[PDB]
Amino acid sequence: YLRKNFEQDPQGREVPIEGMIVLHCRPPEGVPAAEVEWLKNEEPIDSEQDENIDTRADHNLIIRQARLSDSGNYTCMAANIVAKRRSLSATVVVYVNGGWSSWTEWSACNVRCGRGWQKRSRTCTNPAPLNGGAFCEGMSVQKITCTA
Amino acid sequence: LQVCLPKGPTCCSRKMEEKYQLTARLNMEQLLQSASMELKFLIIQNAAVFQEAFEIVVRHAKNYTNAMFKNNYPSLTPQAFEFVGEFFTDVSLYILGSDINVDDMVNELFDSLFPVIYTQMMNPGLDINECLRGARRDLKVFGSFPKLIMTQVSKSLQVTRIFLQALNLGIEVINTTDHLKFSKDCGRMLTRMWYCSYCQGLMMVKPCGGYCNVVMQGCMAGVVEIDKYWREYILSLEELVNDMENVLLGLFSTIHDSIQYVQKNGGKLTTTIGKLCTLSSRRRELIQKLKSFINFYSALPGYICSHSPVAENDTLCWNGQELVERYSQEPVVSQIIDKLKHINQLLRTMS
Ligand SMILES: *[C@@H]1O[C@H](CO)[C@@H](O)[C@H](O)[C@H]1NC(C)=O
Ligand SMILES: *[C@@H]1O[C@H](CO)[C@@H](O)[C@H](O)[C@H]1NC(C)=O
Ligand SMILES: *[C@@H]1O[C@H](CO)[C@@H](O)[C@H](O)[C@H]1NC(C)=O
Ligand SMILES: *[C@H]1O[C@H](CO)[C@@H](O)[C@H](O)[C@@H]1O
Repeated sequence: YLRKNFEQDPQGREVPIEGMIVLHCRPPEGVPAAEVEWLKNEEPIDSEQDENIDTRADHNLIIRQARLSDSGNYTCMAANIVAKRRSLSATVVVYVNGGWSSWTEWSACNVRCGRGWQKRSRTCTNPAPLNGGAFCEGMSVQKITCTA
Repeated sequence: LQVCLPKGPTCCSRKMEEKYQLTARLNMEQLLQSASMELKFLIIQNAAVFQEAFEIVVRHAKNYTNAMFKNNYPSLTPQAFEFVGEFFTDVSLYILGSDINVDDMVNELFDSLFPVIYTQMMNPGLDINECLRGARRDLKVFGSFPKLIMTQVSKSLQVTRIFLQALNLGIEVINTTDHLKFSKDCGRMLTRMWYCSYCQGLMMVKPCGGYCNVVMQGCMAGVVEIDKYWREYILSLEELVNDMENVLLGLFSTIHDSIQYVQKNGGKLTTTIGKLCTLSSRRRELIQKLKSFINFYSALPGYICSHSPVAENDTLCWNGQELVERYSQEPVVSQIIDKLKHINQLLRTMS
C-alpha cells in the first residue's frame, strides 16, 4: 500500500549565488520503501553528472553553489511497485545582492572661473543584481563644488 | 628553487623568485586590464547614460501628468499629485529591478483616481471611500482603459528593466576578466617566460613567440570557452534593441480619455453608486560599437602575446629554461558562463 499524502514536501527557497541549500523530502508511508527521485522542472537530475549536486540516503538534495545548479521548480517523486506519487514542487530561485563599485575619478570643473562642478560615479555592478536581487542602497553620483 | 629550473648556477634566491612571481601576477593583470579597458569604459558610459536618461524620462512624464491634471482637472488636485507620484515612483522602482507588479500599479492608480472623480466632479458633497474603490472594479467604470495602459506600459518596462540588467551584468563579467586568478602552474610558467631569464644573468633576452603561444593557450583554455556565450550575449542584445519614452509620455492623454469615458456615463453611474453606497540612436550606436568586440575572448591570448615583449622570429630567444637558437615546441569562469547563460535565456525570451 502506497499513500497519496507526502510525509514532508520540499520547500521553495531563496539562496544567494554562493549559498548552499538542502531540499528535504520524506516520501509517503509504503511497503516497500519508496524510491525518491528528484526532478528539476519535470526532468530528472543526474547526481553523477555534477559535483555540486548529490543524492543522499535520507532523500535530500544538497546544492553547495547556486552557480552549477541555478533556479527551477524542483519536485520530489516517490516510486514504488504499487504506483508513483508526486510531491509539491519547490520554487527555488537564486537571488544576487547588489554591490557597490569603487569611486571613479573627479571630473574637471566645467566652469573655468568661479563655481565649478566635480563628479564621481558609483555603479551597481560589483556584483550586479540578478533574478530580482536587491538593488544597491544609497546614491550613485557624487558632486562637489570647486573653485578654479 | 620551485620555479626557475636551475641548469647552471643562478643569481636569484627563492624570495627573489616569489618577487618575480608577484610581478608576473601584476603584469598579467595590467595586460588584461589594458585589453578590457576600452570595452569596460564603453559599457560603463552607456549604462550610466541610459540609467540617467530613463530617470529623466520618468520624471518628465510624472511632471507632464501633474501639469495636465493642474490644467484640466483642478478639482482632482492635490490628491491627483499623490497617486501620480506613487505610480511613477513604482514605475522607477520596477525599472531598477525591484519586485513591482505593473497590473497592481495601474489598478491602484484607478482605485485612487475614481473616488475623487466621484466626490469632486460627479457628486459634489472619507468613510465611504472604500465602497467607491470597490465599485470602480465591480462596475468596470473605466472600461478597457486600465488593461490598455497595463499592456502598453508592462511591455516597455520589462524590456527596459532587462536591458539595464544586461548592461550591468556585461560590466560585471568584463570587470571579472582582468581580475581572473589563474592556476599556480600558470603563475610559474609566466614567471619563467618573463623573468626567469634574469636569474640566469640575461639582461635583454625576450621569450619566444611560440613559447608565449603554448603558455597562453595553456592557462586560457577555460577563458576561451566563454567566447560562445559572449557572442550569444552580443547577438541577443542586438535581438532586444530591435519604445518606453512614447508610452510614458502619452500616459497623460490616455488617462484624460479614460476620465472623459467615465464622465460620459455619469447619469447612471451617480444614481447606481448613491444607491449602492535620441534614445534609439544611442542603442543603435551602442550595438554597432559592441559588435566590434565580439572576438574579445578569442583574441585575448593573441593580445597578451602581441603586447608582451616576445621574440616573434623565434631566434635567440628564451624558452622558459635556457637561451635557444630556435624554439622546439574554472570556478570564476563557471560563474561567468552561468550568468551569461542566464542573461542570454532572459534576452532571447523577450524575443
Ligand atoms: C514554475 O511555477 C510557475 C508558477 O507561476 C510557472 O509560471 C512556471 O511555468 C513553472 N516553471 C518554470 C520553468 O518557470
Ligand atoms: C514642470 O514644467 C514647468 C515648465 O516651465 C516648470 O516651470 C515646472 O517647474 C515643472 N515642474 C516639475 C515638477 O518638474
Ligand atoms: C572592478 O570592480 C571593482 C570593485 O571593487 C573595482 O574595485 C574595479 O575598479 C573595477 N574594474 C575596473 C577595471 O575599473
Ligand atoms: C556599498 O556601500 C557601503 C560601502 O561604502 C556598504 O554599506 C556596502 O558594502 C554597500 O554594498
